Amino acid sequence: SEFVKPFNNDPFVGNLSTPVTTSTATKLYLGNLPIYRKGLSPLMRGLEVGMAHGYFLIGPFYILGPLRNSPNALLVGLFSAYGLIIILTLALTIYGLASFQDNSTGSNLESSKGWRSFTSGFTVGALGGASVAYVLLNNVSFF
Amino acid sequence: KVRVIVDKDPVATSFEKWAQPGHFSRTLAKGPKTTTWIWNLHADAHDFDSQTSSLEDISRKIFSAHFGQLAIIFLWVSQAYFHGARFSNYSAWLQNPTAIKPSAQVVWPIVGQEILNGDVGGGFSGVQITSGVFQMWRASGITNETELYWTAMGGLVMSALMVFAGWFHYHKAAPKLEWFQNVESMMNHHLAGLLGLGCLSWSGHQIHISLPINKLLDAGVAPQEIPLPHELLFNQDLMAQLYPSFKKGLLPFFTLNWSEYSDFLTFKGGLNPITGSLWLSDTAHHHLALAVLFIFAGHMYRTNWGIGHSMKEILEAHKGPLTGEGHKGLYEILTTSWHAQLAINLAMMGSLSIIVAHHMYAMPPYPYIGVDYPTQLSLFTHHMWIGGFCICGAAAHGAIFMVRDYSPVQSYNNLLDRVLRHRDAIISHLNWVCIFLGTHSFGFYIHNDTMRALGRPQDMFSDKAIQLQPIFAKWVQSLHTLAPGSTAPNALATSSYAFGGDVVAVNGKIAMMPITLGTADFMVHHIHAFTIHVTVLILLKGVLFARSSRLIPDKANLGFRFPCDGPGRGGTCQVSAWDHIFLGLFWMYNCISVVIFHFSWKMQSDVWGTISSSGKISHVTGGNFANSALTINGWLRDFLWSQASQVIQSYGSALSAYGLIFLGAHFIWAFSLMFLFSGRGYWQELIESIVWAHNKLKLAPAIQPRALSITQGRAVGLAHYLLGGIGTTWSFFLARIISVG
Amino acid sequence: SHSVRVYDTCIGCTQCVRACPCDVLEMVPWDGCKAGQIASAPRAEDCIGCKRCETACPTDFLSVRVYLGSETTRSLGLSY
Amino acid sequence: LLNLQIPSPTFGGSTGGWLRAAEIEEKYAITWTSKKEQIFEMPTSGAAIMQKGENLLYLAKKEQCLALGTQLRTLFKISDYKIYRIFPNSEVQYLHPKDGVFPEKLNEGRVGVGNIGYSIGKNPNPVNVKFTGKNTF
Amino acid sequence: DVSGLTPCKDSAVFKRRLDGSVKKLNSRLANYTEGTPAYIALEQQIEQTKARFAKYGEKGLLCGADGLPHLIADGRLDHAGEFIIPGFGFLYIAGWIGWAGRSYLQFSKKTDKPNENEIIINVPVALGMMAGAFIWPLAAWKELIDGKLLVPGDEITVSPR
Amino acid sequence: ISRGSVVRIMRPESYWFQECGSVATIAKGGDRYPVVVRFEKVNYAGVATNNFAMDELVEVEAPPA
Amino acid sequence: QQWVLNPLKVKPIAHAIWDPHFGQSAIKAFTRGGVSYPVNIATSGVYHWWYTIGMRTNEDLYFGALGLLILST
Ligand code: CLA
Ligand code: CLA
Ligand code: CLA
Ligand SMILES: CC1=C(/C=C/C(C)=C/C=C/C(C)=C/C=C/C=C(C)/C=C/C=C(C)/C=C/C2=C(C)CCCC2(C)C)C(C)(C)CCC1
Ligand SMILES: CC1=C(/C=C/C(C)=C/C=C/C(C)=C\C=C\C=C(C)\C=C\C=C(C)\C=C\C2=C(C)CCCC2(C)C)C(C)(C)CCC1
Ligand SMILES: CC1=C(C/C=C(\C)CCC[C@H](C)CCC[C@H](C)CCCC(C)C)C(=O)c2ccccc2C1=O
Ligand code: SF4
Ligand code: SF4
Repeated sequence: SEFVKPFNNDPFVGNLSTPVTTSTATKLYLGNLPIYRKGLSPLMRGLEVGMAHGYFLIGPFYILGPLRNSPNALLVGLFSAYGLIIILTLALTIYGLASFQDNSTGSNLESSKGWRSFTSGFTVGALGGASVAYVLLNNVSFF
Repeated sequence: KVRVIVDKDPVATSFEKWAQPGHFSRTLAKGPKTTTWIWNLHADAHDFDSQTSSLEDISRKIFSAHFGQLAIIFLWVSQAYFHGARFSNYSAWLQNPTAIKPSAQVVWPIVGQEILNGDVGGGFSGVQITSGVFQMWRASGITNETELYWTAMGGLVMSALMVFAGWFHYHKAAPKLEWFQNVESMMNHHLAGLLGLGCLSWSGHQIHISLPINKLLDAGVAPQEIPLPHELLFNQDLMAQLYPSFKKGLLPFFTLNWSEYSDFLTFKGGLNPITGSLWLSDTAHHHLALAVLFIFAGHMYRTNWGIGHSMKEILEAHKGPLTGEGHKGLYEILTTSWHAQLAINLAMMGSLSIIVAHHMYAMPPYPYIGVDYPTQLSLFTHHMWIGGFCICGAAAHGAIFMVRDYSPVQSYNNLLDRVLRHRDAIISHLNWVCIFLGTHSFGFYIHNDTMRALGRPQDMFSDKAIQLQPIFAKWVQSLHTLAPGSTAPNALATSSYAFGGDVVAVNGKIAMMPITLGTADFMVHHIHAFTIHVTVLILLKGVLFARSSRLIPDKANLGFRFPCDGPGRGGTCQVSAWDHIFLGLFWMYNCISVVIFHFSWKMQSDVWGTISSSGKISHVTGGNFANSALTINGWLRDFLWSQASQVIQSYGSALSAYGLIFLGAHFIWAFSLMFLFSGRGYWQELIESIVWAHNKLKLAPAIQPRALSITQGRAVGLAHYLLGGIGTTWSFFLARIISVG
Repeated sequence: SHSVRVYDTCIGCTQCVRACPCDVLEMVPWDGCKAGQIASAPRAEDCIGCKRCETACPTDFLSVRVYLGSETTRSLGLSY
Repeated sequence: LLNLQIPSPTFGGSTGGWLRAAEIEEKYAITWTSKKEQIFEMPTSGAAIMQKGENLLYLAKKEQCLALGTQLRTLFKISDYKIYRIFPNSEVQYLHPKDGVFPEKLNEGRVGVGNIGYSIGKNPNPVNVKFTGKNTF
Repeated sequence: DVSGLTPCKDSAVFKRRLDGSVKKLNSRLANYTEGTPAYIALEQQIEQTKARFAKYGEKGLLCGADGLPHLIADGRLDHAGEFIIPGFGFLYIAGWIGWAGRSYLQFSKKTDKPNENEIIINVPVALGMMAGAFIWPLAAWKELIDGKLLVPGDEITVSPR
Repeated sequence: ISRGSVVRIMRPESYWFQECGSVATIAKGGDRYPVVVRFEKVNYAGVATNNFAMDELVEVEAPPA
Repeated sequence: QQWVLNPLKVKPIAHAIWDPHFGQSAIKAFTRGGVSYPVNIATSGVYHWWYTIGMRTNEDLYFGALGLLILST
């Protein structure tokens, strides 16, 4: 009872159709993640990715930062998250500039306009997510 | 049917092929034209599979070569026993083991080297030994030198017998491949016959000769008044006076009243308070139980009678959905190829040597070996090094099997084929594991160094700033400490005192003590894991990509060891599985060096030392591991720089030999870098200039000199590197431990 | 791509073409050699530069010679 | 040129196949004929079964194709192998047995390329070709 | 006297070194009893140490401020035994070795199988060459005069310049 | 030069440049390098023979009689 | 200027340290040379060279730096 078969019935492609690669759970989770979800605009993809990453980026800096044992621990963590997000979106912009040099299609992550929209969504979402995480950690007594 | 079939007089006994050096190899049989012929002779000396094509002849050669190796090993055991008999202070040490330093080597006075005959006590001058053979013989019950002399003579007789057997089984009566391929009968005889009867005979020896002599010695009887073993063997009255259960005879054995032998067959555990070692009654019970286990195990496989298993069917029955045909074909592979068997056996031998190292220090088996700190360190380090070497040999011979004896016809769709078909995924995932593990583990050390240098101890990964506690190791230690009451009710004490319990001490020195784990232990263990993982990455990549790769689709055609495939494709340097082994030997060297350094520092800081009457525990280095092992600076300062004093300050004393070997090992390690960094083209051009200089005086040799091959240069560099490193650590550890302990 | 050249010291042994793993070399008729053939490199763009031709060449110095030069995907032999 | 519908060898798949570059820069194909169905070793890691009659295989390198051709020639004595380069435009270029016979056999239709009229050690020095676009060969 | 050094006979530091070595052995001597092999061996050690120091004093070696012998190698015959006499001895022995090797190579090449003659030495004639190399300085001069020591210059390969 | 003779090589790029070698065969007609000189000193590749032109060889010892 | 008065005791200063990774202990340890901030002790002999050729005040060094800047321009 074989469970590892050729990828898309192609023995000569460098891949295997394992349970990890091809199972229904993997397909569902991957295809429903924002980067692969159907119908989402590049702005919406970038926005979702941005809030998801900016929400959790604050935590390492807040807990394990140099000023963890200081009254300004959370503020310093938020500023660190903002700086890291600035670096991340600068990386995104230069990546778009290097990769999608000539393009006129748009509405596609592999085009200049689409990648710019994705980066804009990522920046706004990450800033908002870091701010929301700051608010939650300030009001941690609620939970 | 399993039967004996041999060929009579398959080879003639003559010196003509002694005179003809390269007789074995087709290419070398012609004669020398360059100095590379000389190197190729030694390189291809024992490559029987390349020399011939008959598996029968290869098996016969291997069998008689094993006989020669056994002869050498018997000569080595003879040297140990004879030097103990003749050139040693074993009698004085037996009379007073704690005070007398064991020594069994004496140097002649020629160039002032007689200073090496240091003061070892007992009115004897010689070189202190660290092999533990004295404690071994004390456990065995040898109390006089005539016994050592006679067992040495017996070992010489056995070595001569092994040489004769090796001659006989190649030149007079050589077996057949059908005889060799009886793996089921071989396993039956090695389980029940070799291991089972070996354990049974050793248990009998212990029960009859070792328990009485050792018990009397621990009581206080000096060796002169000890009854001789031949007296103890049959004198049941004396054995009953010592162990009362012996008066009941063998009826409590034949009837199943085995509890009657509880006195001399115990389950006490722990360490004997007198000798600070394992109970010999426990050892005898252990070996007897193992003899029963192995004799039971050895009746599994089929032979001339109907009963029994077959490994072919056992393998072929084990197949799953995610493995296709499963283990089909592996029986044929392991019956036809010697290299696959060599790989598996070397891997297990090396891992077993490492396990031996880990067990012997924690549970000192021989009397007065725990207090003999040089012996413990020496044995642990030695067996760790042997284990690493054997594991890399396992990888190398697996690669050799892949290159030579692999064939898809027999392995279509079995586990070997399925592993080759996703080697890329395997190696990429192990690569990620290596990067993650190394980054985190070494970045802990680098972060700690940076914080200490910046004057921020509160930001360290220390036991009091940011704790990385080994919760699972501590939990396992707690379980093993509570085991003798709850989960091992018949055991009175723990298996080892390292997990916890009392502090066993003989005289002042501490034999064993609980080993506490903390942040430094967490860091160094994850460093061990990272090093092992990178070594496995290199070796496994070499084995998997032995056939071919994305860079060279026809790597198998070139061979097992070949220099390269030219500067094309950007450079195909060290693409061979041989070169992968060459790179992995550096990495196991790094791994084992870090392991032995961890062992040495941890034991000198936290176990070894002296305990006073009031209970004050004073360690060799003073428990500095827990706070100084957190940084590479602390490793450099408090371990290397601090403990190199006993080596560098050794001149003019008995350890001056250790100082000289320290410097010489450093020299050889540095010398190796010439071969490791340089290349053959430079040396060939330099040799051309020198050959011109010789031709000018009309003495250029007929055998034209050549620079060493690329593979040979790599091998020479690796060999010198390993020799220099291991010698440096050898001299350093021996000088330090002999001086302080 | 690398530059493959063949000099008139060739002796038509056809061993360079056999050692060739990329079909870069082929025998063509010639007058100078007694075997009536000479190695030639009409497909130098497929050359990778492993110099198996040079290794297999039995002349005192190499009739077939490869000069490494501009790198390409084919010359680097990248499957990706 | 090439049928693109020949049955391929039976193979269970591998990770040594083409990865995102053969489908965008160039792929390679090798087609041969076998007298019996039989097991062979792929240039990529694994064991495949070449079918009875015609067989077609895909690869990522001319080196891989030539290695498989050599394997077929010196193990199964199949010398009917022919190799093609397939571009993303689906242009097919028949490459290895260009004249219909292997390079080792001599044919009169081949013209010398890269043949020099003097011995190897008579090339000009680098100083002669300094500040010029030519080379010393 | 040369370079501010003094003879080791009138060298207080040299005498102090001798007494220190003697006192170190005699101390180590306390562990062992009279008449034992180790005791007599240590007595030999002390006697050899004293003999070495006396011989070094008598030989006229110069002892520096550190109290150790210093060898003068400039050509002065007052200290010929340090370098000049051992130097000539080594030169004679080394030329003997080189001449034996060269003459054996000259023989072995003329043989039908020189390659096998190099790795399997014809000992009966090799011993002859080792013996005959005792007179190498005259033999070397004779071969040089006869033009048989040096191979001419354009009969030896040389690479492309 | 001639069959059975000993000739010194003068090709600059040869491993046996300015070394003697025994002539084994001279090819007539074509064969830009017709002489076939055989040596007892193997080169780096391992071959002990090579083809040479007339002008690349210098006569040093005529064949036997 | 302080080093000029007592060359054999005052340690010359190369430049100030600005490092937000330093701890309080690091700042205290690197505060040396008779100044109130962390510094590096020069090991190039530039102080000795300038004192020998005749520089006596920070103004002379500053004007030399300006001249060298104009020369580079
Ligand atoms: C790799 C080892 C290592 C580790 C574990 C740490 C850890 C730390 N360092 Mg650093 N450090 C290191 C190496 C390391 N260091 C080295 C090599 C240096 C020398 C240059 C330094 C120098 C240094 C300084 C100078 C300082 C630190 C500090 C710190 C702390 C906070 C750093 C921070 O803000 O991180 C931010 C980290 C992140 C934003 C992300 C980390 C990665 C995330 C958690 C991974 C999650 C993966 C996830 C499971 C993937 C799958 C998810 C999927 C299933 C959904 C922290 C204790 C600071 C401190 O105060 O120390 C107490 C500080 O001042 N370090
Ligand atoms: C059971 C043990 C075992 C056996 C039977 C073999 C058998 C073989 N190995 Mg080996 N091998 C082993 C263990 C073993 N190996 C281990 C532990 C390693 C890991 C290091 C290797 C790694 C290895 C490689 C990488 C290769 C082999 C190869 C071979 C084959 C040829 C070896 C030969 O002719 O050497 C003849 C003996 C010599 C050339 C002398 C070696 C001298 C060593 C390098 C130095 C010794 C130093 C000395 C102990 C200390 C000097 C001190 C100083 C102060 C003077 C042969 C089938 C080769 C092959 O082609 O296999 C098919 C090959 O390439 N083996
Ligand atoms: C100190 C010397 C040194 C160093 C630093 C390395 C480093 C490495 N070797 Mg090794 N190697 C060495 C000596 C060394 N080697 C020698 C002498 C040899 C010859 C025998 C080899 C031969 C060799 C082979 C053959 C292989 C390696 C591999 C590796 C990698 C292991 C994976 C890993 O943990 O990466 C992580 C990096 C490190 C452990 C280095 C220090 C990391 C610190 C903590 C910083 C990390 C954080 C951050 C990213 C960077 C810091 C900030 C920066 C921006 C300023 C790694 C890059 C293996 C590999 O590539 O596996 C994937 C491998 O196959 N090495
Ligand atoms: C799958 C899975 C997993 C994982 C998980 C994860 C990965 C998670 C994550 C999570 C997260 C990571 C989350 C996040 C969240 C976020 C949020 C919730 C956010 C929000 C935001 C907001 C709301 C914003 C706002 C704004 C904007 C947008 C802009 C402007 C400003 C403002 C502020 C207005 C595990 C391992 C468990 C296992 C099982 C499975
Ligand atoms: C006196 C003296 C001195 C001086 C010295 C000198 C100055 C020297 C010089 C020297 C020199 C300047 C030399 C030269 C040489 C040259 C040449 C050119 C050589 C040659 C040789 C040869 C050729 C050899 C050969 C041989 C023989 C004869 C034998 C053996 C073998 C052989 C073959 C090797 C001093 C001060 C130190 C001090 C001490 C004393
Ligand atoms: C130093 C070095 C050499 C030079 C070494 C050579 C030519 C071989 C040296 C072997 C010697 C001859 C072994 C014996 C040394 C004895 C001390 C010589 C005296 C005994 C004679 C009778 C032979 C290489 O050829 C080389 C090649 C490839 C990578 C690295 C290197 C490399 O590092
Ligand atoms: S140095 Fe050796 S391994 Fe490296 S490219 Fe050259 S021949 Fe190949
Ligand atoms: S010399 Fe080289 S190019 Fe000429 S025929 Fe021989 S292998 Fe081919």
